[PDB]
Amino acid sequence: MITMKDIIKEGHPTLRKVAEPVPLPPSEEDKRILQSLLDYVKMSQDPELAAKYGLRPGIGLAAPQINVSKRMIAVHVTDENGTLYSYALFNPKIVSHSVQQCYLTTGEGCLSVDRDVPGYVLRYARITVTGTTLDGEEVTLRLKGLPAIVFQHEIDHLNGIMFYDRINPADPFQVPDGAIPIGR
Ligand SMILES: CCCCC[C@H](CC(=O)NO)C(=O)N[C@H](C(=O)N1CCC[C@H]1CO)C(C)C
Ligand code: NI
Ligand code: NI
Repeated sequence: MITMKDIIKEGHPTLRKVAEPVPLPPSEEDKRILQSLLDYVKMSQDPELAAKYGLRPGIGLAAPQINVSKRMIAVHVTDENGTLYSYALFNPKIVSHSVQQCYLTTGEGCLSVDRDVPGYVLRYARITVTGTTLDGEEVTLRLKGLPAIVFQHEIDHLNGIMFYDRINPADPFQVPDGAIPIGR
């Protein structure tokens, strides 16, 4: 049961480290931690539960954000067609992606970053991710759009990368030729 007081903030060294892979089959404690990421993402999205326990809504979360330097991520997001993508994975990795990029026109926010950081965060429009689930299933997920963006954001945390690292340092709102802007 993670709450905002368990979330570390930008500046904490753990957020810039490369997380350690998780030995499989997982220990009961590593399963507990991964499950806890997924439960926080789901719960943070019920505004009543968020207010009750002091959570901030997130559509994804990575172990390093609660100061656990291990390769674990959770994702719970609905795409533009109304389809839910809910996952809790050990050792996720993007094995291939599109050359074409996309980005949210609103920019991105991070639970560990307490301040408006303006600008487009460039992401691949399509990706393929492998990982192992809480029940030992090895999955290969072909994702696009917002779900693909969320996976890139959480996997980035496991490599010590923050979203603003992918914002153009010269003109944050540079419009990339051919890139898909996402935002209605
Ligand atoms: C989009 C990629 C980032 C998704 C994950 C983050 C939460 C996080 O820091 N995970 O490590 C989030 O929910 N960010 C939210 C976010 O950026 N929103 C959520 C809906 C889509 C986008 C707003 O444009 C903010 C509002 C807290
Ligand atoms: Ni590549
Ligand atoms: Ni984040």
